[PDB]
Amino acid sequence: GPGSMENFQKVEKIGEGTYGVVYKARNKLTGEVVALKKIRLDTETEGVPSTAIREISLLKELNHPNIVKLLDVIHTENKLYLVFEFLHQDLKKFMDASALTGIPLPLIKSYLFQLLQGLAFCHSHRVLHRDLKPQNLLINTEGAIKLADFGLARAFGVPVRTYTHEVVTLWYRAPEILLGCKYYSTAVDIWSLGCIFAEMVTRRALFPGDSEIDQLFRIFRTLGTPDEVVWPGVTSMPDYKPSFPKWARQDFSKVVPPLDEDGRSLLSQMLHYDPNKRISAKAALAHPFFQDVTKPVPHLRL
Amino acid sequence: GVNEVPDYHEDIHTYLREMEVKCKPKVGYMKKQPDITNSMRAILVDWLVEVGEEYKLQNETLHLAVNYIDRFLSSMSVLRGKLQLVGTAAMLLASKFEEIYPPEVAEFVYITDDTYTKKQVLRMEHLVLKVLAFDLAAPTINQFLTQYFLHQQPANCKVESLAMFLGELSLIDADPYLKYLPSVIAAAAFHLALYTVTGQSWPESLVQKTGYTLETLKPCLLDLHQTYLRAPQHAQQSIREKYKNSKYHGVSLLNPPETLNV
Ligand SMILES: O=C(O)Cn1cc(Br)cn1
Ligand SMILES: O=C(O)Cn1cc(Br)cn1
Ligand SMILES: O=C(O)Cn1cc(Br)cn1
Repeated sequence: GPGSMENFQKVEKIGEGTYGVVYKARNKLTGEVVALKKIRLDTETEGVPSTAIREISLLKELNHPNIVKLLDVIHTENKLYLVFEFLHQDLKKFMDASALTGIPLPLIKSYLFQLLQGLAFCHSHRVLHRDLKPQNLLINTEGAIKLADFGLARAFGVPVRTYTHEVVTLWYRAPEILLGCKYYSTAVDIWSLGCIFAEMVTRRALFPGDSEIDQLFRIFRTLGTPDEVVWPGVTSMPDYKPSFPKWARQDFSKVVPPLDEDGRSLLSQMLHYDPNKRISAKAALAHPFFQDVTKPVPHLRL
Repeated sequence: GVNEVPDYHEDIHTYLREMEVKCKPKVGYMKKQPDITNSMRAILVDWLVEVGEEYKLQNETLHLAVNYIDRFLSSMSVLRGKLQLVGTAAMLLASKFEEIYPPEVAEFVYITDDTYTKKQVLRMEHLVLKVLAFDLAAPTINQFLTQYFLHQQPANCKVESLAMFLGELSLIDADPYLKYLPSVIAAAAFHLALYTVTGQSWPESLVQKTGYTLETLKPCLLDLHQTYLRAPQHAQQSIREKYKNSKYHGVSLLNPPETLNV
């Protein structure tokens, strides 16, 4: 692809992960500010990590204004540099630093609408994210929000096959995964966004569990313990146990009291137990909750 | 329901159709290969079938690997003593992409019987990535077959397995199958299996989705029916062995039709 390391100037470190360090960087010829994710392959006697193969292969084909753009890949013998579009902040830091009295309802609507666009786009292209949480949603100065971190993403077939069970950060993880179901689909990313929607309203995670069984229990205490009526097949699921306490479902008015009828309607459809009835991103874009979103769709960049 | 992605299957189908054209190997690549032949490639792919079986890999992984190999050999000229190395790195890559639990590089080194070092496998991995520009999310026959299967009324596991079998046979023989798109081979495979097992034909509903007809699918279908008929005689037998297994409903033991009445 276009680039080499000689044309970038490092500005500061901005994060890290498995792969290694991320830097804010400046293209010395064009002026473009980028994020450079370094992957070390020399320490890797397992070759190029699968996480990076998926991240690159899948992001190459996902050009959408609400998906962080992979601009280039610089492939040395020794190292691998992913050049990304730069965005100054994530939703977690925003909600933790500037949203202490709250995120205003206009900005929530806008964010959720944009997130749904990006997600629908992923699902339209055979791609599950499997790691949607505030930390992985980058915001820029223009008010765009974008899906990031495809390290845990996966190309799916139709219908889906059994994929990895260790998927999704626990607080954001769908009941169907927690219950060890053989198959999971696009509804798991919708669950995550449901959790995030609630989080944006309250500035606190909706299901903050410390264990898989605690995560389930917290979910059940909010949405009621699922039975055959609400979720056919539930009581046959591999890690479903008859012993599960049977908590009553509570009114969504109590789950997120500041939310209005439209918001509560959308949220409930995002958090439906049965994955088959859970709303799709594509359908959710038309929900009345969004009737008054004003933001010009962001532009897809080069 | 959601596992068959009702709200996205069309978008995905359409997107795979576009991609299969982008990921297509050069049909004439083998004549321009000075030192390798269709026969060598058949040997290789048959070996990859065995490797897949040995490490209990997904069949998707197999199709992906063959896709990487054919694209690779479309731009890169390879001596016969290195073809296996290309194939090995392809299988590694596909494994890392598609498998929950990919085999280790050492296992890939081991299956080559010390022909190649770990360093050579990893260097070739890098080369293949370079050559394909990390474009690894390739449409496969399987990705089309599984969608077509949703149009069976009702589902037959013998039909589904037989179709898989036929599609896999197609991977072995670059002539003629390099000239057909995954979606077309899958269409032929599906029709042939359905005819073989239930006597029925390529459904109207699949014409409405693919735009394909028995007419449009006829060239491939004639080639595929020959491959099915001559399969017990082929030099390469690993697919037939694999599909005797109960896992795939012993479908390699079914008798091909003598005619298609097309
Ligand atoms: O990675 C290197 O050693 C070279 N380089 C770093 C930046 Br930021 C831009 N170029
Ligand atoms: O033994 C050779 O050099 C020829 N050959 C290589 C493969 Br892989 C298959 N045939
Ligand atoms: O079967 C083996 O273990 C050796 N082999 C490699 C190829 Br290509 C074909 N045979």
